[PDB]
Amino acid sequence: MIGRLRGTLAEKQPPHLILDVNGVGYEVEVPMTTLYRLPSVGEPVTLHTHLVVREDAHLLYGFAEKRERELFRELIRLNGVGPKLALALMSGLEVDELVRCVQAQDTSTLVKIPGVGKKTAERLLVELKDRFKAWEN
Amino acid sequence: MIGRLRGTLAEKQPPHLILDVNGVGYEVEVPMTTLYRLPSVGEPVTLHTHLVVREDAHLLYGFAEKRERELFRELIRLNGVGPKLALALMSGLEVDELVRCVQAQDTSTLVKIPGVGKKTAERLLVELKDRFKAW
Amino acid sequence: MIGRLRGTLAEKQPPHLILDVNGVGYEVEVPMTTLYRLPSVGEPVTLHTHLVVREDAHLLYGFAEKRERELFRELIRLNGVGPKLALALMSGLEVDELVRCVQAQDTSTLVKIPGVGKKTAERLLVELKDRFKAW
Amino acid sequence: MIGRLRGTLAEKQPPHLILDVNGVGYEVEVPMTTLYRLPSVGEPVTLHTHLVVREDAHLLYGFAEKRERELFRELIRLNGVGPKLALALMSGLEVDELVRCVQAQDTSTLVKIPGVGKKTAERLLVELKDRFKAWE
Amino acid sequence: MIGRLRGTLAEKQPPHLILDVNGVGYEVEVPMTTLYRLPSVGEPVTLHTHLVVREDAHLLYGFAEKRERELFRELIRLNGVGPKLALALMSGLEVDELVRCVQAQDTSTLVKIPGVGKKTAERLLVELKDRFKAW
Amino acid sequence: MIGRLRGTLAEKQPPHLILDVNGVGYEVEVPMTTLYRLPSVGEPVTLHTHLVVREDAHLLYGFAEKRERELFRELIRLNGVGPKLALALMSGLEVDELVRCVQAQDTSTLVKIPGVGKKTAERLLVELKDRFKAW
Amino acid sequence: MIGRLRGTLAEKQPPHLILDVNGVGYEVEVPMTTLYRLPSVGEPVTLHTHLVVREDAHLLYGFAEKRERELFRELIRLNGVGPKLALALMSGLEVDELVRCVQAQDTSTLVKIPGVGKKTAERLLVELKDRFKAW
Amino acid sequence: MIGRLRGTLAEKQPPHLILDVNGVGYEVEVPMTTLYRLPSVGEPVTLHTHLVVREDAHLLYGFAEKRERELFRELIRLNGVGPKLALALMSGLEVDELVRCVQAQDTSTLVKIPGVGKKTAERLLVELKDRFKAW
DNA sequence: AAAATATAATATTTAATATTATAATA
DNA sequence: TATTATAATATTAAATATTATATTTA
DNA sequence: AAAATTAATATTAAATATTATATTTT
DNA sequence: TAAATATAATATTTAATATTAATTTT
Repeated sequence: MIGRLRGTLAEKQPPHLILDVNGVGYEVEVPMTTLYRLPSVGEPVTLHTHLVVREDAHLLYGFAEKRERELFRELIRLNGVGPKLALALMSGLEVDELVRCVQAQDTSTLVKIPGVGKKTAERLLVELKDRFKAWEN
Repeated sequence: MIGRLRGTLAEKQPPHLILDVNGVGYEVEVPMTTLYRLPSVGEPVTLHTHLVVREDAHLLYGFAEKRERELFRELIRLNGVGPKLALALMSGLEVDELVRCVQAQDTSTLVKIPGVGKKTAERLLVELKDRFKAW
Repeated sequence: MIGRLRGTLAEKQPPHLILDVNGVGYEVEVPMTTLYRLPSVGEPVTLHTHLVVREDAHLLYGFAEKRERELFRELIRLNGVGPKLALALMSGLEVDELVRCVQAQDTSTLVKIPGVGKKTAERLLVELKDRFKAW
Repeated sequence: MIGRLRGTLAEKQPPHLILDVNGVGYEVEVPMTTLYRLPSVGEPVTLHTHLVVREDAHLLYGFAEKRERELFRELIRLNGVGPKLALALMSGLEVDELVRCVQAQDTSTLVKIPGVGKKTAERLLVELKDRFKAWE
Repeated sequence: MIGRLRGTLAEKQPPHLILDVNGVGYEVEVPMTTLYRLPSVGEPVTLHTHLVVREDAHLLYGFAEKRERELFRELIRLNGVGPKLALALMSGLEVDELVRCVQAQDTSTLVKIPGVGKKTAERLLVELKDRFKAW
Repeated sequence: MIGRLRGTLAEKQPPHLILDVNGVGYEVEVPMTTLYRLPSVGEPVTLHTHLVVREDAHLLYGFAEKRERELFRELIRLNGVGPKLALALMSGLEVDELVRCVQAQDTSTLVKIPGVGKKTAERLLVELKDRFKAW
Repeated sequence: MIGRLRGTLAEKQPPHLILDVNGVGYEVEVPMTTLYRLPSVGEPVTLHTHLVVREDAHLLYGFAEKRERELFRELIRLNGVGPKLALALMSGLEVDELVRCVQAQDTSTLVKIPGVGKKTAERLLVELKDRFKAW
Repeated sequence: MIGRLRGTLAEKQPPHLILDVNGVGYEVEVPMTTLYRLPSVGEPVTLHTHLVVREDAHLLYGFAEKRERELFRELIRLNGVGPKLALALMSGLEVDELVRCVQAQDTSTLVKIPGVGKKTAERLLVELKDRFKAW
């Protein structure tokens, strides 16, 4: 439903944000890579958010680039990967690095990311090498 | 709940759009007929959207006309038709000739629509025999 | 969550509305009494809405006055009364007549309301006898 | 999803409010302490809200400070505590008073709060002893 | 699915029983009146059980007479009436006495039953009147 | 899970039965065609049952022939057909007659069945025209 | 629904059992204390089982004594205690020892049980000290 | 809950069975490897069943030997393998060949099984990588 | 190194049915 | 020139009982 | 004052096996 | 005017535990 938020940064409490959009402040969770690029509090920002709807909560996940949001959606669509595991994956390394690892089949880089083990790395490699990285994001 | 969005076209990635309504960009999925009518990116556009609410997602479906939204709601109220099938039906045919086809009991035209086979074709005909008027 | 909408009347298709609240058009269902007091299309309006959330839809119900919204909430809180039946009740009668009938324990007046029968009237009377005392 | 609302106080009937955020009036429930700090109707306000989503309702709970909102979230996160009980706790006591009660393991100060009994106070103490230790 | 159990009374722990139906001991909850008619532990006994199925429990409610089970089913099919309240009503009043009270609108007797207030008694009355038309 | 009950007919309350299978009495609902072929109470009888499981109830439906059970499962698997409509269809006419009617697209015979209208009859014909494929 | 099983011990691989009751082998999970008292395979045994029903599984938990089953039900009735934790508690300690620890508010004894942490220790103490009124 | 059924084979309609356990016939789905070992109709047979409980269905899956039932449980416990796929795998290859092929991480033999592709074969190989002990 | 413990923290749907290709085939 | 089975993809999803009120047929 | 019993009444919600990290031991 | 029969529209949580004011004996 919500695919982009364009407002002013109100509070900066990592990993979360408060993106003030004409009065309504949105609680948006961002990766550390996105955090490293945000301006100072009070400056305008534009995040490509992805809304995760549950039976007990609505959650927003903002990214500085559309490709990042697409990759996050494809990652959370996996059976064993959830929003926070995907966020850790995107924080540990870039999208280009992730696709290079997927097409190279190297679990050493993936296991280096906190929260990612050998089984998780194998599942990620399988489910992405199953024709998801044919075209670079 | 949401019946219309009046903002500016932020970006155009078919079949999806971002409609920047005062900062908040809404992801609306539109038929190809609607896409062939939208202005260039950065210009105002008004869409009559229908909000689909599930247990795990909130989806918006925009249309250039209100009658298209009404027809979409009628189509998705069917037990065998979902948002994707209704979108395919509305992209393949406009409202007028779709109504003509349903009133003419002509499954042939419905079959040519991608994603629409036969069984669903006569199911749609049966369920739309007496659902709407000549319009 | 949403307790009031303050925008401009965009489209008036009874019993539904579209309020262009800074671009976002909220589809609001209102009773006939509320419609009879609405301005023409394009003029500002203020509705005291009540949001009904289900597992497959979000619905908005607007009213001209806050007391009407409160009465609607208490009515739909009942085990046999839903948004449609409550809207019918508030269209047939205003707040004052409804409360006077509840205090007077009148049934024939409630039966005359379309969609309301003998059992519905009895259920309303028994469920509302204790209420409205505080006023 | 919603963590703050900066609008104009349109209506004020306790314990709820109506913040006119650019036309959309959000109905927000606030504790007594927050109500004793809001200006008169028609003046701008800023609440650090917490959106509670259930299977059949979306609810907003506003607070004048972010510390209050964080404490409310931690409280409702408890199994035996819901929004109403947390609001009663926060209305009866401030954040500092509740914190020092938790650290000192005081039940008399918690039972006086309406809606809070002996068993509820015991559960609150046992949970909040380990839920948070260092509070600024 | 289960409408009768014909076994031997293995345990008698009020208000619950254990019917050893060929090895499987079914745990059945019965009214006080039923307990007052059961034989001693180890003797054969037949109960007309009603199976209540929820998302997290399968419960059996046994009765000495079929009419008692029918009345329990009708009572629990109501809105605000449950197996606990229905069992309390059955223990407090016999089937004939309950029917007479329903016909005679004698709420005083119903209020005498523990766990029964005033509004719930009046409800029981009003729904039951047309739920059963004097058998 | 349960596809047959071989016990003794304990009670006969149409359209329901009680099969005393080694002590446990199963509540089984049967069509009129099956009802007419049952023996007297106390005599052994074998029913080919179909267990319907819901979020709040477990229901058994017994038939005198396996083909009847298969047809009932096929009918209730449909979109707008439930156990009640399927049982009405089974009671109204024989399995062979139902197959003949659906193969010949004879709606008039189906309309004569109580509780079966033109719209639902057309739905059944369209959904079962090719399902049987001559068994 | 099921409160006792009286059959024959068919298979015994800990911590689960197969209790052949007239052909139907019920797979029952038992604590180590019950395991140490079971007879050899093929001999009759009576277990006081507790049926746990979930949206996607039906589970049986058998015990050598009724009081053990009552304690298990009380333990799993807690908010933060599940069947696995309750079984670990009952295997690591007897009912008498567990109740004495609850009365004495002893956490050192409880933490010795594998899978039992401190926080769980004082939670169990707080809940059970008030749960046990008479015992 | 049900870990074994010991009755007489009443009806053999592959891939389904009706095992008459003291009157109650149980609908059991078994792999073809079980079909090639069952006795004639009317003869005693023991199956190590596994009960699959859904929101709207209770299902039984029988096997000739316990290790097959264990393997079926492990297979269906996966996040992308269901009872149908597990049954297809067990029918195509026996347990020992299946585990031998998993140890070798060979997909050529898994793809040959009807209903099994390459992606699913690789995923299930990763899932069943050598965690358990060799049979 | 090499494996063996607790413990905090995550993730949370298959089933069935149509539909459109694809390889081999009257 | 069409036919048939298989195979993968991508949807679509499940309610059910109860008042209340319409034409019709007497 | 001085302790106990009780009938409404407003809340509150039921979660279990799988990892991954840290610590510990041989 | 009294139903018959569809006919479609509509509404669809429980139970369990904790609190608290009123009453009764002490």
